[PDB]
Amino acid sequence: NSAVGACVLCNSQTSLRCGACIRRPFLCCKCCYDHVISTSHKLVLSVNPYVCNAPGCDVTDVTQLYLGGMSYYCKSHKPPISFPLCANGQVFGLYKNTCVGSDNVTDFNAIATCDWTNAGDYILANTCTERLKLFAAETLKATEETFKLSYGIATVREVLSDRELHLSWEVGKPRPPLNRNYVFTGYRVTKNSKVQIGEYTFEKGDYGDAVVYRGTTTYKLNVGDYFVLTSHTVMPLSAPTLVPQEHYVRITGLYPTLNISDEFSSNVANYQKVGMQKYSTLQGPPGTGKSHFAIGLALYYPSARIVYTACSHAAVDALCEKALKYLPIDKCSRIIPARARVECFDKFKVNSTLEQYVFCTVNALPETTADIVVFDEISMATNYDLSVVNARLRAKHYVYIGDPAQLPAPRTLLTKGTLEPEYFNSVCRLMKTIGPDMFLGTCRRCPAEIVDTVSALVYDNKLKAHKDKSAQCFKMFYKGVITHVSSAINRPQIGVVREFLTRNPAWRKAVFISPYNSQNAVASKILGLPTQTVDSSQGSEYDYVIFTQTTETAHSCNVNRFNVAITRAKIGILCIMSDRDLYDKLQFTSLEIPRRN
Ligand SMILES: [Zn+2]
Ligand SMILES: [Zn+2]
Ligand SMILES: [Zn+2]
Repeated sequence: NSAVGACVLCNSQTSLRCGACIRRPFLCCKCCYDHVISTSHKLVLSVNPYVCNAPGCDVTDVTQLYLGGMSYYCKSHKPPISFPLCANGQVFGLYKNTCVGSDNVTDFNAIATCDWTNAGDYILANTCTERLKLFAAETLKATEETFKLSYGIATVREVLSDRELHLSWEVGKPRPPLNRNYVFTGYRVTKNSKVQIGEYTFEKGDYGDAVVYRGTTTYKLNVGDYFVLTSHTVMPLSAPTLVPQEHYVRITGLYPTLNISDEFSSNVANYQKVGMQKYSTLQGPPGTGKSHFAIGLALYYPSARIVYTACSHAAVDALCEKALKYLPIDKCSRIIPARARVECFDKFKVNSTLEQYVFCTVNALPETTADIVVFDEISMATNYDLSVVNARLRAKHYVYIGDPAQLPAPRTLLTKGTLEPEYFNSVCRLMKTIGPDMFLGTCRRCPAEIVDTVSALVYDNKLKAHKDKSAQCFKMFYKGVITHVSSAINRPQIGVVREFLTRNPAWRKAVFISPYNSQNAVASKILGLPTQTVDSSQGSEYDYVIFTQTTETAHSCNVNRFNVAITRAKIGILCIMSDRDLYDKLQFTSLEIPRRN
């Protein structure tokens, strides 16, 4: 009843699961054998483990065990009448006589035994058959979940502030990178028990081993308080990543209108398609149409129950903005997870229920029907989210907004090789193979200065611009030195901004971005500027911004990282590189060394 199920691979009823595999998949008699015989996975589960029942034995390898009446024995402890649990390309279990088997085992083995530390592992997880994607997605996430248990605890050494801390890390264990992708639960001890105190994110500070912190319950901290990286249980998947597509000749689901604010006249042509299809992809480019577009489908389809989602709390909220304008605040909810990451977002009280517009993160989603579902920044999503979305909302249609030339989901575990955009999730693969459905562009926040920079052979092709070159070009080609925190510093690279364009008067209200963390710091030391990194630079509008590369290391020179640094400006940009072959695509004017003071 817990022990019987569909083969993950051929679908045949079975009473065998793999126990080596963390997600304990069901495997029928044939696929189980194809799986165990050539991998290191030798533990098979039924209602009991396939192991030697002889007291004192430690044989667990299904390929050396025999059926002993109704238990299992090694060669040694085997009864005289007894046959092997492996025989003739099958493991013993129920429904031998029925089971279909599969030519999908090469990937299933590969997915089940890899370790997720290699770009390769993620390509298999997106190029595989749809069912295996659910298997991989799950496998990957439970793997990231349990890997958190490898890291040290942090203890509060000193409460400097409202905002700052001193942590001591537990000795002998690695300490996790400090950033918003890592979320610790806080703890305090009485003199008799241990009591939770909220969740916390941490960031490096300027001077000293001082760290910034945000928290969920404003409870003021002690010395002795401590933080653990909490590993959560991972639920099984079920819905596909993408449903299978349906093309229509009419407009199904709900009833469009003839009363669109005439500002949306230009998007009528795409709202077209959302009627014609089961799901539709929309690229994309920053600034923006995307934030606007998502709204014009409500007005175009004024009776449509619509559910708006993303992974990021930020983006889900940013879409109540641009949506409490155009849309009636009354008939629309907007809801909350287990704990607000920092300070979040809610609606009317006493609750139950929801209808017309719901705004929610993939995690906090409920079981609901919609007519349309909008998934906001899918380039940030993973096939685990895709599955979950699809499994919690029965939609008639799915629009997926995003642009694959911007930033991807963090892969904790991924420390070797690099992901191309196509391998982010199921949808990004489409947008980078059969092209994005309905492109848009339009660019209403950036000067054609850089609009047609990123247009060139730098991941976009044909984008165009509204504003014109009302800015200033830039180029530079010497290479400073580095002091390789673990992150590297290039202060002689920032040394050439210091006293050459400083000459510019009121045009001094600028932001500083740069690739890494430690050369991101030396902006509050010398020069003095309000600095924000690339990972912060999303949706927020800026004027004067400057850019300092490094050695390359194409992690600084990742072309998607770089697109979402330069598209974050209105007035003026200037760039100082390393290059030596990168200027063949950035279209500006070169400048030199002895004319900068
Ligand atoms: Zn099978
Ligand atoms: Zn296995
Ligand atoms: Zn034995």
